[PDB]
Amino acid sequence: GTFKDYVRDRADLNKDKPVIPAAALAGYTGSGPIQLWQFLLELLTDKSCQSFISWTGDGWEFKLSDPDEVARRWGKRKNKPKMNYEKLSRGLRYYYDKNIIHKTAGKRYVYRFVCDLQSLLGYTPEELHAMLDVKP
Amino acid sequence: GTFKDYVRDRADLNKDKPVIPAAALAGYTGSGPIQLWQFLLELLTDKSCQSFISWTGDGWEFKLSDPDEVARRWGKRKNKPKMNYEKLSRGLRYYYDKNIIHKTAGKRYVYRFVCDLQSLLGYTPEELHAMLDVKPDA
DNA sequence: GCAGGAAGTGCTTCCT
DNA sequence: CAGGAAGCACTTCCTG
Repeated sequence: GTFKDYVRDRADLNKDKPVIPAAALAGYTGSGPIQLWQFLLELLTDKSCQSFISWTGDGWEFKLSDPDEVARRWGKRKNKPKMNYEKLSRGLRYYYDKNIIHKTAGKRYVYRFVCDLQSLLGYTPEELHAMLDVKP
Repeated sequence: GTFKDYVRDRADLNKDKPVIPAAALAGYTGSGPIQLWQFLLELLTDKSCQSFISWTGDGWEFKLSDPDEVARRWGKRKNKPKMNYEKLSRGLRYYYDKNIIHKTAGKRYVYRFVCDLQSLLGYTPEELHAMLDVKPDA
């Protein structure tokens, strides 16, 4: 073990940041403004967020342990004080048809990315789970 | 001078900071995502941009001495590599009815905020001209 | 170039 | 928590 490695290891974050920052992806995609899912994706790639939202451990399956908090952030990111899970949800509903994210029937505040993320990001759920230290 | 002094002294600096940053305005008003007018307003209060965009010295009237650049920066802002004044001018054309901006008749690339920024921003056009050493056109 | 109609984009609002 | 249906602020096109 040398300083070379030390830097290498610290390279993979440890630092204080989200594996896939929304803005960045929006730039690599050129999708213009930031979209809901992109926002979430960053949430789910930042260990600091795992408290109110995280993955279930099953593929692109994730859960919103504390919606109100998520909706708080989403709204605050697009300067929308009157934001809430009620509205935020509606945004998600529009993702069903578009095949971007779907709902886990039977479970509340449980959804799953259905789009081809592995090929877009170049990361597999497990890689992410590992990096994020997902429990289940 | 104590510490707060030493702080304010060195903190007094911006040099590159625009008087009205679009995001902050969006924030204070909760207008949601940044909007083109709030954007242009940012650049007009950013001395650095006087090159391609600046005030005419009259009220809130201004000009785009170099559309193209403005277009590109704005395109960059919202991730729109295809942006150009041609499309951006469209945006601006929907403010005429919303009574936000209004194009000064008989001139090219010359519009004029017509909403009530004074009340909103707390500054008067003249105060801002001063802060930006603006030189009237003829 | 600049005034607008027209259609699409993506959430954000409203409401049944 | 769901939809259906409007809004809103542009982004893209096209016409004159």
